[PDB]
Amino acid sequence: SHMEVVNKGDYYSIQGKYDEIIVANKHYPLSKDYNPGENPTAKAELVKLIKAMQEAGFPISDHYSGFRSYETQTKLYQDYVNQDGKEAADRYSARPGYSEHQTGLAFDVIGTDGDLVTEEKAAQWLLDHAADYGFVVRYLKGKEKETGYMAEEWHLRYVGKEAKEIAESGLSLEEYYGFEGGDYV
Amino acid sequence: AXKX
Ligand SMILES: [Mg+2]
Ligand SMILES: [Zn+2]
Ligand SMILES: [Zn+2]
Ligand SMILES: [Zn+2]
Repeated sequence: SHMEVVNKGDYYSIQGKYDEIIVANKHYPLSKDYNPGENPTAKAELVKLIKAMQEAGFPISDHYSGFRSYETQTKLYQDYVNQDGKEAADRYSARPGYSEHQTGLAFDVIGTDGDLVTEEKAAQWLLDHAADYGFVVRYLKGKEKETGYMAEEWHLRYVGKEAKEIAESGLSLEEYYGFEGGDYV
Repeated sequence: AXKX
């Protein structure tokens, strides 16, 4: 079953159960020019999700950290490095050409905040119902050695129909699909 | 922290 990854040029991808699954992480970088914008299918699903969360009573904004280009990433990374250094920045912020946001398939929900109890309720809601809309929480709790990054409640990755199966496993995409993760080089 |  373990399928090896296929280079499409600008990006690597692996053939999922129903769809082609683009792979972007510290081990699998994207090209510099790759500037797709946001995915219109994923975009339409996130919008539905946000309304479900808002109508559920959670303070969730109408805007989100969706697509980020290489260029945007270059300026975003170095600022976080300035803030905490390089060893601490690398734990939650990808280098230019390694960010899932560059694919157009990854979006960070914004909460506006901040009751804490309300945040964690919202974070659990995602875990329980993000698959319904083809999304998965990418950077799960206690999976930093596999994914490369520490846990992040708000970063969703559109995978589509297989989101439910992936969530039920409790695995990272690296573990589930069996492609490499970890650190750089 | 925490964006990857
Ligand atoms: Mg941009
Ligand atoms: Zn392999
Ligand atoms: Zn290219
Ligand atoms: Zn993110």
